[PDB]
Amino acid sequence: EVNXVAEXK
Amino acid sequence: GSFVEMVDNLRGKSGQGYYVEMTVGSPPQTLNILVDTGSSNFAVGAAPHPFLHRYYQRQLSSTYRDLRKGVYVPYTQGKWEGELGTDLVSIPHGPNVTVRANIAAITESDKFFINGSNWEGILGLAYAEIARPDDSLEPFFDSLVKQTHVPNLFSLQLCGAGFPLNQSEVLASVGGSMIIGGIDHSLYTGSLWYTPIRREWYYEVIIVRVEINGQDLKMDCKEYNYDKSIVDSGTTNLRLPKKVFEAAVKSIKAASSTEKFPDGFWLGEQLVCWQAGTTPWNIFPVISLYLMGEVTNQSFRITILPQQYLRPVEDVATSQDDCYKFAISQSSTGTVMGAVIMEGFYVVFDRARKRIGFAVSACHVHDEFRTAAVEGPFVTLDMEDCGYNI
Ligand SMILES: [Cl-]
Repeated sequence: EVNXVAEXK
Repeated sequence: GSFVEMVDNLRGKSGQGYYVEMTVGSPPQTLNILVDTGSSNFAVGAAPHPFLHRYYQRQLSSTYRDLRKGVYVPYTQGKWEGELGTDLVSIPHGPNVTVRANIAAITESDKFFINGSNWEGILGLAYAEIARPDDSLEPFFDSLVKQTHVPNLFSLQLCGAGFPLNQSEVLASVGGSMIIGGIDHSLYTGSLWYTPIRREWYYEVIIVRVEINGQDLKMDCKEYNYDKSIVDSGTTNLRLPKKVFEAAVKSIKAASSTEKFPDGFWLGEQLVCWQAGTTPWNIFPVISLYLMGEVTNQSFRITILPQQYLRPVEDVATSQDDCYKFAISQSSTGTVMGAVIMEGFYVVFDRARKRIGFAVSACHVHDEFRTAAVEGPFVTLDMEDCGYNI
């Protein structure tokens, strides 16, 4: 699985 | 539209992402780079690492310029940190132009690089608003467009094999095409249907309606874009917000509840297997996403087959079988149209006119019965209201 950029972290 | 040099220039798999080959520095060092519309940072491994067969060595680029600033990017899963700098970049199977670009030398990674994924870097194709450390850090595409005559548009044809792929086979197979500054007429059939980009940050769209086999899920459409809906080539599944996830799953269970399945299957934790050739496609529903169109009150729809949302995976045991993992998952951050969706379509990121086009992929995976589609126009009302607002 890929899951690419987060809000805030 | 005819860009023969760039056809077939990607490699990869929905599971580990699609990559294009780039080069960097003088003299130039080749790296495989993951194409990612879901972020806006151009970054490369700049130090050794278990999984990396090669990496950027700044110390050997006469044209590298250190920017003496650290950066930290956290993705949905995986994160890294590096040092910022610039250097000259090219794409061998892209346009013959060189461009000075911001590059992050990745020095620490965590759950970022994948074992035998074959890529060593990431190319964030989205907009500056989501660049870290901030929006003044100009994204690669922006620079390409500012410094050369390439038009402000690119298109992606992500191609699924239909079956599991080795590392050897990924390297040798064609994984798709990234057409830069253009649209190639041969990669799609039918017509391009555009949806507006709600806001230049992620590639954000509004989904107005959702159908499973034509049966509306009957939800306040605001629920489908809670709190955004984005197109992202670096996300494997179609990911969906909790309320919608459960609703959707329920529906599919119903549509193929001629078979009840392991509960861990839907939560993506388990495979399902059928004998070679005997995969019951026809028993599985199609999904339709209606997307806000160009004119007021006008929308269009796109339709994916089970071939799209059931990922083929190699069963280490039996191996003469046909196994799949369920590629639709829950999300606590809005909808994501991942690669599993896109491998149905030629997708056009028309940055210059703030819109995203869809068409049927000439290379899409289909049975002798159904096929994926991009149909329109439909008439839906007060679409703006489906947009969610903070
Ligand atoms: Cl220069």
